[PDB]
Formats: sequence, structure tokens, C-alpha cells
Amino acid sequence: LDLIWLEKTIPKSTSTLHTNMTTLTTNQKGLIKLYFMSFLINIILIIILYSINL
Amino acid sequence: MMNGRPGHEPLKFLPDEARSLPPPKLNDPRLVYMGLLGYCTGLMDNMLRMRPVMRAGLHRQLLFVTSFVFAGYFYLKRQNYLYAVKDHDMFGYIKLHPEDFPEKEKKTYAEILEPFHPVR
Amino acid sequence: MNNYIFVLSSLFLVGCLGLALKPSPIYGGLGLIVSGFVGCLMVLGFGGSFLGLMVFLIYLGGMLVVFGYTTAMATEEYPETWGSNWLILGFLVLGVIMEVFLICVLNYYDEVGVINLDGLGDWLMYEVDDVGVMLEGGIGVAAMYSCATWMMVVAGWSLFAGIFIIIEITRD
Amino acid sequence: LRYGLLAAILGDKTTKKLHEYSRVITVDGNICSGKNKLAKEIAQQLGMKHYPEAGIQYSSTTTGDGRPLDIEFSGSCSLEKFYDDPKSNDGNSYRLQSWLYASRLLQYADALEHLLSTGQGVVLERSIYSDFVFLEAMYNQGYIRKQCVDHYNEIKRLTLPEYLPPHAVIYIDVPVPEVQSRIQKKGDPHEMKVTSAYLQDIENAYKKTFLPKMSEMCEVLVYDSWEAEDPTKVVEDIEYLKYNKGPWLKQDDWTFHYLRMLVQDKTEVLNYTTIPVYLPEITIGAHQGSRIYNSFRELPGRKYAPGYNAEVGDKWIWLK
Amino acid sequence: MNPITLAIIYFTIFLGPVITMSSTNLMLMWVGLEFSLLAIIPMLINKKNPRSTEAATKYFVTQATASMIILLAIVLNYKQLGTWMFQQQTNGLILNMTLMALSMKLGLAPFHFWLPEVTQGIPLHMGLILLTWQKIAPLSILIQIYPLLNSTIILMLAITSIFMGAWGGLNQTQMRKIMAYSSIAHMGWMLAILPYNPSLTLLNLMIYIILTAPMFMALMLNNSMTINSISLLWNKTPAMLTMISLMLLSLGGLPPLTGFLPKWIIITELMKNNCLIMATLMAMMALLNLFFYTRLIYSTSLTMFPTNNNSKMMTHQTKTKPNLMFSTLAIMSTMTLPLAPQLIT
Amino acid sequence: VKRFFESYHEVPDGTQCHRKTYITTALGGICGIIGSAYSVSLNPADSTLEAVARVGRYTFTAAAIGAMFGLTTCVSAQVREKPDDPLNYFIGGCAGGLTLGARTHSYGTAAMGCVYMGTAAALFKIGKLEGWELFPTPKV
Amino acid sequence: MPSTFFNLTMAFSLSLLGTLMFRSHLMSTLLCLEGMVLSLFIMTSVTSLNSNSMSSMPIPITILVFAACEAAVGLALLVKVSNTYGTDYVQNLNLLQC
Amino acid sequence: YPSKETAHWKPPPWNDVDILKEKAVTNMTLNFGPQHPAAHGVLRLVLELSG
Amino acid sequence: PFLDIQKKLGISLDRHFMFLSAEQPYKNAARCHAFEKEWIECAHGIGGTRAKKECKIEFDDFEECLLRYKTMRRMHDIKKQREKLMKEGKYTPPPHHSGREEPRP
Ligand SMILES: CCCCCCCCCCCCCCCCCC(=O)OC[C@H](COP(=O)(O)OCCN)OC(=O)CCCCCCCCCCCCCCCCC
Ligand SMILES: Nc1nc2c(ncn2[C@H]2C[C@H](O)[C@@H](COP(=O)(O)OP(=O)(O)OP(=O)(O)O)O2)c(=O)[nH]1
Ligand SMILES: [Mg+2]
Repeated sequence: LDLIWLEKTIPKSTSTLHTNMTTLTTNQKGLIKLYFMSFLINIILIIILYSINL
Repeated sequence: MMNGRPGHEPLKFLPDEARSLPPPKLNDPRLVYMGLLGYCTGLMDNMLRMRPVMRAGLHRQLLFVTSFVFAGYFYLKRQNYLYAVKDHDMFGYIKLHPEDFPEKEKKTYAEILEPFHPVR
Repeated sequence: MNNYIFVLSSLFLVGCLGLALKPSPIYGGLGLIVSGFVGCLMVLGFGGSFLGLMVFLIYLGGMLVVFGYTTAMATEEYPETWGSNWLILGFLVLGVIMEVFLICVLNYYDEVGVINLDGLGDWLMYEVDDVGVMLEGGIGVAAMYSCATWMMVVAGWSLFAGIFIIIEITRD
Repeated sequence: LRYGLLAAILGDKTTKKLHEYSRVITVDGNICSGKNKLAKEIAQQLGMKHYPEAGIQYSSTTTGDGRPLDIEFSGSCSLEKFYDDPKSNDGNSYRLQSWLYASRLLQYADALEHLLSTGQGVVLERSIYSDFVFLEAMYNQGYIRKQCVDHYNEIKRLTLPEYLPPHAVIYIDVPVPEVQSRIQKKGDPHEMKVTSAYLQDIENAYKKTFLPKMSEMCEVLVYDSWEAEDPTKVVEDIEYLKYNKGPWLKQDDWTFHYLRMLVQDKTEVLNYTTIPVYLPEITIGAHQGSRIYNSFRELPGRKYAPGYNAEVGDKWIWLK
Repeated sequence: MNPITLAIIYFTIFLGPVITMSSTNLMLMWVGLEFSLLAIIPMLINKKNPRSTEAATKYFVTQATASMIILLAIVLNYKQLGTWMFQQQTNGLILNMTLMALSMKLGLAPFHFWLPEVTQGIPLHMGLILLTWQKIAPLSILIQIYPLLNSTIILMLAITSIFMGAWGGLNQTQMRKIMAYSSIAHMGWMLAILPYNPSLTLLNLMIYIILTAPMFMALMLNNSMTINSISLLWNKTPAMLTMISLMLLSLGGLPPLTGFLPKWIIITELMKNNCLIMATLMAMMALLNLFFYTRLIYSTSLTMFPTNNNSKMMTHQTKTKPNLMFSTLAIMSTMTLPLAPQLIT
Repeated sequence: VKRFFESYHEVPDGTQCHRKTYITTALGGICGIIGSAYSVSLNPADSTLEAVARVGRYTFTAAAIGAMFGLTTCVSAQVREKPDDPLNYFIGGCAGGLTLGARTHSYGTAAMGCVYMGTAAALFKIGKLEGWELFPTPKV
Repeated sequence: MPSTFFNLTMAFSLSLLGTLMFRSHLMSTLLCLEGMVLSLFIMTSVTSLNSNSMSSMPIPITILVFAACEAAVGLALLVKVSNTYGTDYVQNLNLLQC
Repeated sequence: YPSKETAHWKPPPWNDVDILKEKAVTNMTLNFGPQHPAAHGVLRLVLELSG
Repeated sequence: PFLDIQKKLGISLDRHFMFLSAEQPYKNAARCHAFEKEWIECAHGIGGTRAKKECKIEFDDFEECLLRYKTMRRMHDIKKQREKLMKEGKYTPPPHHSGREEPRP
């Protein structure tokens, strides 16, 4: 329980999830071409959200 | 949110109506804590510049404490006026619209039947 | 003559499509020069010639500078134009086709919205003073010297500051 | 720091205060070759400020009371121990080399500050442009390792191009057997315990890298010993030198002002010498670092800022 | 950098946001934003190395594109209503593109991809002036039109801002990137409270500014751009580690530090407006922000990292670097929690 | 599509299982297209074929998660004869998490997705029963 | 006028699409920015001419001045980029990621 | 937190200056003459020009 | 404005050309000068919230004065109904709508 499974369940799994999430969110290439294409996707999504909210 | 109220002059620290408020007593825990913050600022400054902690810069510590007390006093007067005018507008709207704030009749603990939840 | 402004606006949209499609910046500057010429024509159509003539002259000097910079440093051995690449020409003709389709949809489905075939040429000049002196567009720009002195000083300070900005950047 | 942008506006123009003898002249030679007396006589008879070779205790002599402190405060490196056993496992050789480079950098900053503040020229002995020679001598003799060489090159890259090169570099060409004879005649037994291979590596480092890279950017004055050991003809050459190259020509008042700010704030001077590259030759650790630091603050005259230590006679502490 | 250019550039940097805040004209707000950008470009390129060149180029194209989207919104509003202000009945599309452009000007996620890149490669004082001064005028414009903006778009922008700010600050080691992601999370909080109470947005902006200013000053003390570089501060300047710890804990927002006060009052007003889910998610991502803050504190203050030999010579030398405003801002950003009714309005 | 996700809730749970599965699959597919577009834009593939393959993989994975979640929620509601019970949504969220773990080929992600998506779906059901506002208009 | 304004809105929309979709040339990006500027100028001028707002006629000249200052600063940054890397290719400016 | 897609990263420089490969200077070569009024007909002056 | 230096010092750096019905050069009124004037005097002193509900009549007049959406739709139907009648031939244009009129000054 204590040295294996409660540690595997709550704290180490939370740390693993947040480490994987920060790796995926900051695995960036540093290319502003990709950054501006992402900005275009953001603009398109905001237009879509406004159009469906009306 | 109070910036659109009627009779709102733009950009003055203390309007004339604020002079109708009782001023701070000048020996109260807020201004005493402001002076203590100024003294701690002076001690922090001395320790960071590697001077003696209180044996150096007595004039600097005095200026820090006095400026902190001064700014705290005037800011405290401003917030006292702001809270006073907030309560004044609140009570004015409450008096102006009594049909939205009815004096509800609360019954006593002989007409109200609270449910009983036994612990056993 | 009624759809003259519509033809000009379609040509301006085509020039902006080529500019967005991005050929070599020689051809990009050429497309934006003809877009500035078309925009000058539209301003002259809608009213006072001062604004259109001024933006034409300003972009003539501006893209003089842009062409000089492009032939200096924004060049490669084999410049890329609209038709040298199959993909770029494909999106060019696709954009033209999609523009035609979009104006057809706004003509048919939406009826009198932003585009109307029968109402074209009827709502270009809304109201004009039939008898009157000092109605041209240059009078307001002159009144910037008199009515909007804040606008005059912020434009002048922008140019002065920008001179200092460029000197500091290209100081090297 | 009294000098600043306000002082520059009110007028402290370096080009206004310069003259014909406001030069940085560095004398360089082998380990024992006529270098100390030559620079001293040049400075004496041309009216420049003489700066001897920045040793281990240079920072200790230029800061505080100026007495040489204990070695654990002043670097924990010994030239005598390097001469006795250069390949020791404590890493004394590269520790001494890096400490001497830091001392030379502080001396260069001090000399540049003196030149840009007073206008009087400086005559340095073996400045920072001639310390990679000792680097490469240690490396080719196997005394240090490639990680030490790369770390020194990194610090040299971070600290070198922010300063100006010397106006004149004077070189003394003395052969290796003559260096042997002069070292034997000096009488220091640690200095006798050196190798002709090490001195030949020093001379090779001179002739292959130091002389041309300053030849392309300043005035080079390779002189023999007999042209030397007579510090008057070299002075006539310095007088009739023409400086028509190097980056000193393109400098103006504001570039001098920013360089003066950089060389007067010593923390930015020695900022990049304390990079956190964890090389075991230089790194110390928490316990030893804290013990040495606490002993240094308990040292007399070093507990507070200079001017605030009541034990050394500072007065009006409560009013400043 | 001669004093004439210094005075002109610094006066234009000051004048930009002042014009933007003082102008009742949306166009004059736009031209104030133009002054701010065009004036801060040379201060970014001032080091003249490739990293600052990339940073200045990325900053220029990002703020230029955002400025043109602002100008589109202003011109469309002028076409629709005939005035130069989003008064009450401007189009929601115009308001949303205004929000998009001002958010990408501010640097909040998912428009935040440039901000760590821009603040990296520039000097620390330029990062300070960027992250403090450039974020007042866009927030002023957003404050001017608070009842008209879209609560759902603002709230989703706030959530993604705090999420990617917390994750980025968790990942990076560099000080400037860490403060960039901290800034992204703090703008997430300010936008989260913006549609409901702009006074709380101003309070959070002031608290964040007085929190991030002396942290940047402490970074300027030794030009420490690395976790290790700020870790050997115990040998460099030991009399500052307590203030570093207290300011980083206040940045994390624990009681009784006064940096808990903005998050506390923000979630109080948010729950007054019944968005408890939104407040809870924001608070847990603030806990992640505090996690990377606590890792920084562990690195620099509570443990003593190994030091090198030349730090002895650095301790031999003396410095007059920390100015008069460092201790004042540090104390007012550390121990001002009992003055909470005075700090709020 | 606002009418589409409103017509998700026009019928109580345990009724129109095919309809609820189809709308939930469509919503998961939309979210997968968004995520795939973000992934392709930020981290570009080596080729357009690899990019469209990644878009297809992401869209199919998210559509599978949504389909399994909606299907298992509706089946659990039908079997247990009570629609307004968040345990059905917890079972559906666990099924979606196991679908995610099966697509990613890792039991750790399977269990993680089970717990997190079950909690999220249970909170969603509680909020839709008791009128929680996710993006409330400012009222005070 | 509404068809003209819709065409101008579409011209700005495609110019913004080109601005947001980089190609190999930073000068091509700057030219897309200038197309956005021209689109906005033409909108403001035709709106002022339609509404007869001579009080708002200084607005197009002001956007011309400020956007030309933007163009000047962009050309200065582009000459810095070309001096550093030989060309203005936007894929060269990617070393700030780490 | 190094991974497969970010293990190729290097730490940033301490002074924010990156060493790049020295690009070859493309000074243009002009064949001034021989068919030129200023070359006096028979001079092939090849010119290495910067600008 | 976020800050009110212009209101405090009494200056009008940019407050005098905020709308069409403001000051114009040489007393040449903009389009819908009276309709915007009716909207501004309605909405003053009641706040932004009460302006959207109680000044809807003046704003609706001002909006389609400036945009003419109802004018175009009304005018399009007349041209559409007339053009439909020309196919069936049960309508003819008058001489004064066909270019053959008696002009007047
Ligand atoms: C029976 C009851 C059941 C119900 C209750 C369950 C919850 C109980 C309470 C939760 C306890 C969580 C404990 C979290 C901390 C422990 C993990 C940890 O210490 O991770 C350390 C690790 C960093 O270690 P590092 O220093 O890099 O390397 C090791 C040696 N150098 O760290 C990492 O790698 C990353 C750490 C990330 C931060 C963790 C703490 C913040 C978590 C925020 C959660 C947000 C939840 C909402 C998320 C969005 C919606 C899904
Ligand atoms: N290992 C090492 N030793 C150095 C370095 N710089 C100087 N030394 C040593 C060499 C000598 O033993 C000692 C003194 O050097 P000098 O060249 O000044 O010799 P000295 O003053 O005895 O004679 P001289 O100046 O030649 O007339 O310092 C260095 O960077 N590394
Ligand atoms: Mg000597």
C-alpha cells in the first residue's frame, strides 16, 4: 500500500500527468511560421464559437 | 463601478464631501503598521547595502517611516471616503426602491417546524 | 458604368489575393502597386481625389523603398512567381473561382445583403450637396491643421521618433 | 558610483581628456625575461601608470586594507605547489590559471578605468591577451585537461570582446636555455623545478598565436634582450609609433562612457568568470564555501561595506 | 546610446500608454499602441546579437498584426455606428476581434507562443519594462469596454492562459521564460476577473507589477539568467535570499503574503457571479504555478548549491547595484495583506 | 450545430441510445479535428501524408472515446432504469478512458483516463441536473 | 457601397490570412501587412466620403503616417536579419526556443 | 524534462550571443570591359564589388 | 476614457470629433446629423444600460439612416416587382421614367 500503490495512485501519477502535459505543451520548435498558423487556427475557432453562440 | 455616479468629478484624490468624514485618529493599527513597514523597509535596505542594520542611515529610516505614515494616512482617508460613499449610495438606492427590498416577516420557533435529524 | 466600382473592387480583391499568395517580393510589390492604383480609383469614384492621390503617391514612394530593399537583400537566384509553381497558380484560380461562387451565393441565397445584382450601382453616392463650396475631401485634411492639432502633433512626433528609431536600429 | 549618464551630460568626455600618451602598453615575455624593469622604466620616463603582473593576491591588495589575505580567501591556489607538482589530483594547476586570469581581468578593468577617467596611460605587465599561452602550455604538458581548456576558452569568449585591446604590445624574445639560466640565477627552488618543454610550449604559444592576432589589431614590438635591458630605445620607438589600426579609432564619447561604466562596476567585470559550469577543478561546495565566506566576513574591515566598519575607524556611520 | 536618443525613445515609451489611457478616441488609443511598439523595438535590438534580432522581429510582426486587427475593429465600428467608440450596440464580431487582437498584444494563451521567445534573448531590464509597462495600455483598452465583451470567450481565454502559463513555468529553467509564463498566468487571472470587476483587474495588475519588479531587480543584481546562476546567490549576495523566498511565495499566492489577496478577491467575485468550476480550475493551476515557484525557492534559498573559485574575488569586490526602490517594492509586495480593505475598493 | 448539441438533451437518458451515441461521436470528432489541427500546426510532420495520417489517427481516437462514452452511458441508464444518476456518466467516462488507453496502448493511461473522465462526466451530469453555469453572464 | 465594403472586408481578410500564413520571405509578410494597411485606408476613406465626415478625414492620413512608420521599422529589422543571416528567410530565426 | 523530441536542445548562452557559421560574403564580380567605353576596348577589369 | 486628464484640465484633444454630428469644417453637416443628434440627447444622463432600452426608437432610426438596409430592401422590391411586370407586359414605364420628360430647373 504505502511504498507502492498509494504513491503510484495519487502523488507520482499526478506528477507524471503534469510532466507529460508540460512536455506536450512546451515541445515547441520555436518557429514563428508554426506560431502564426496556430494563431490563425485560434482566430478561426473564435469566429466559429461566436457564430454558434450567436 | 462607482466611476459613473452622478456628481462624479474626474481625478481628485479627496473631494470636498470627504472632508465631512471623521479623519483617521493617526494612532491606529493601520498607520502604525504602515510605519512598521517603513521601518522594515529601511532595515531591509541597510542589510542589502551591507550597512549596519540599524546603526546606519538613521535619517534614511526616519524618512522611510515618515513617508510611509504620510502616504498611508492620505490613502486611508481616501478609502474611508470611498467606503462611506458606497454605503451612502447603497442606502439611497434602498430607500428609493423599497418594493424590491421588502421587510420580510420572520416567524418564531413556535410557528416554524425545523426537521429533526437524530444522531445515533 | 454602374458596376464600375464593383469591377474595381473585384480587381482589388484579386490583387490582394496574389499578394497573400506571395510571389517573389518584386511581384508582390507590383501587385500591391496595382492594388494601390485600384484603391486610388475607388476613392476618386466615391468622392474627393485628395485621399486617393495621396495614398497613391505614398505607396509609390513606399514601394520604391520596398523594391530597393528587395533587390538588395530579399532576393534569391530563382525568384518565385504565380505561375512557376503549380500549387500557387492552383490556389490563384481556386481563389478566383471561390470569389465568383461567393458573389453568386450572396446574389441568390441571401438576396439583398451585402451583394445585390439589381441594386448594384444604385447606392454608391448616398447624399451629396447639390449647391455648395468647400465640399472636397482635402478640406478636412486641411482642418487637421486647425481642428485636430493633437492629431497633427502625434503624427509629427511619430515621424520624428521614427527617425530616431531607425537611426538607433541601423546604428550597428 | 559618482560617474554616470548625468556626469557624462555635465561633461566628463574621455576624448576631451585624451592626449598623445594616453595609451595601453602591455609588456610580455617568458617567465624570467627582462619584463618587470622594462615596463617600470617605460612608465616612469613616459609618465604613465605602471601595473605589475597581477598575481594571486592582486584582488586582496587592491581591495580592503590591501594586505595579502589567506590563500583560502584569495583563491586556494599556489604557484609554488604548481611548480612542485603540476599534475596533482586536487586540480591546483587550472585553479591557479583561472584565478590568475580573473586577477588579470580585474587589473585590465582597473587600468582601463584609470585611463578613461584620468587620461593617463597604462603600462601593464602581461595582460589578459597573453594568458592563453599559459593555458596551452599547461594543456600541451598534460597538466590540465580538455574540459579545463574548454572552460577557460568559454570564460575568455564571454569576457574578452567587451574591452578594448592594448594600444601597443611589446614582446621580449629570450630563448629557452637563457630562460633556464636566468631562472637558475634567481634562486627560487620551486621556479627551478620547471621544464624546458613547458617553457618551449610557452614560447611556441607566443610565436604561433599571440604575436599575429595582436599584429592584425595593434602595434607589435618584438625586441631582443639586448634591444631590451636598455629601456630608452624602446621609449623612442613608443614615442614615434603611429596608431592607424585597431578599434580605438572608431571609439567616441558615448562608447567610452559605456565602457567606463562597465569597467567601473566590477561585478559586471567579474560576472562571467563565475559562470555555474560545474568543473571539479573550480567548484567548491556548500560547506567549504560557507566556512570560507563566514571567515571572510569575520575578517577585519570586511564585515560591512567599506566606510561602515566601525572597527577600522569609520565615522558618522549613523548619518550615512 | 547617446542621451538624445535615450530621452526620445524613453519619452515615447512613456507617452504611448499615457496617450492610450488618456484618449477617449479609439484611434488615439491605437496610435498610442503604435508609439509603444515602435519605441520599444530599438530598446529590444539594443544588444545587437542574433537572439535580440529574432526577439525584435517576432515582437514586431506579432504586435503589428494585432494592431491591424485592432484597426479593423475600429474601422468596422466606425462604419457601423458612425462614431469612434464601441458605445453599446457595436457588433459582437467587432468586439470579439478586438478581444482577439488585444489578447495577442498582451501575450496570453493561445496567443502566448511569442512571449517567452521575445523575453528570451533581451536584457533583463528590457524584460521588466516589457512585462510591466507594455501590459497597461491593452488592459486599459479592455477595461474601457468591459460590459460589452464576451464572457465565454474571455473565460476560455483565461483558462487556457493560466493552464499554459503554469505548464510552461513548470518546464523551463531560464529566468526570463519563467517570468514570461508567470506573466501569462497572471494575465489569465486579470482577464478572468475582467468582465465582472475591472477594479479587481487593476488591483491584480498593480500587485503583479510590484511583485515582478523587484524579482527582475534581483535578476539584474548579478545578471542571473539560470536556475544555477540564481542558486549561487548565497555566495554572491546572501542578504537577499529571504526577500527572494518571500516574493516568490507571494507570487505563488499563499497567505499571509499579499499576493494571495488578488487571487482571493478574484475568486470571491467570480463565485459571487457563479462560476465556481472556473474559479476552482484557476486555483489548481495557480497551485502548479506555486510548484515551479517552490522549485525555484529550493534551488536558490533553502539549499546551498556548490560555488566556484572566482566567487571569492566577487565577494572581494563591492557593489552599489540595488537601488532605493527595491526594498520599498519588496516590502509592499510581501507584507501588505492586513491592508486588504485599503487595497481593494 | 448548437441545435445539434441542444437536441442531445431534448430526450432523457436511457432513451435514443443511437442518437446520443451519434451526437457524442460527432462532438468527439470535432474535438479531435481541433486537436489534430493544433498538433499538425505546432509540430509539423515530415510529409503531408504523415500529417493527414496523424489527423486521421487523432480524429478516430477522439471519435472512439466519444462513441464509447455516450454508448456506455446510455446502456447503463437503460439497464439500471434511472436516467438522473451521475454513476452512469461515471461508467461512461471510464469507458472513454479505457478507449483512450487502448488507442494509446498503455494501461496506465487507461486507468488515468478512467478516473479523470469519469469524474468530469459525473460533474457534467451534476451540473446539468442542478443548473451550473459554466460561462455565466455578469449579474452583480 | 455595401458590395464595395464587403469586397474590402474580404480583401483585408485574405491579406490577414496571408499575414498569418508565413512563407519563406519576411518581406512577403511585410507586403501582406501593407496590403492590410491599404485595405484599411480604403475602408476609412470610403466611409468618411459616404458619411461626409470632414472631421474624420484626418484619420486615413494618420493611419498612413503610423503604418509607414511601422513599415520603416519592419524594414530596419529586416535589414538586421539579412545582415545577420545573409537572407531574410524566416526559418533562420528559430534559435530562441531553448 | 528531456524527451525524444527535445533532447537535441542546447542551453542558451550566458551572454545571449550565439556563434553562427561565418557566411561567405557574396561580393559580386563585374566584367568591366573589354567592350566598354571606359575600358578603352581591350581591358578586362574584373571587379570584386560590395554594393 | 481610462484616465480623465482631458476632462480634468478642461481641454478637448480628441473629444470634439468623436461622431458625425460633432463640429464640421465650414458648417457642412454630415449625413444623419439630426438622427445622431436625436440619439445623443436621448442617451445622455441615463447611462449606457438605459440607453439600449429606452432610446431604441432613436437608435433604430439612426442605424438605418446610416446603413439604409430597409431603404435598399424597399427599393429592391419596387425594381423587382416592376421587372416582373415587364415580362407579363401588364405594365409600361411612363415617359418621365424612360428618359423622355419635360425638364424643370
Ligand atoms: C482517498 C482520497 C482520494 C481523493 C484525494 C486525492 C488527492 C490527495 C491530495 C493530492 C496530493 C498530490 C501531491 C502532489 C505532489 C507530489 C508529487 C511530487 O513531489 O512530484 C515531484 C515532481 C518534481 O520532481 P523533480 O524535483 O523535478 O525531480 C525529482 C528529484 N529532482 O513533480 C513533477 O514532476 C510535477 C509536479 C506537478 C505539481 C503537483 C502538485 C499540483 C497538482 C495540481 C492538480 C490540478 C488538478 C486539476 C487539473 C486540471 C483538470 C484535470
Ligand atoms: N602557472 C602560471 N604561472 C604564471 C602565470 N602568470 C605568471 N606566472 C608565474 C611565472 C613566474 O614564476 C611568476 C612571476 O612571473 P614574471 O614573468 O613576472 O617573472 P619575474 O617577475 O620573476 O621576472 P621578469 O618579470 O621576467 O623580469 O609568475 C600564469 O598564468 N600561470
Ligand atoms: Mg616581473
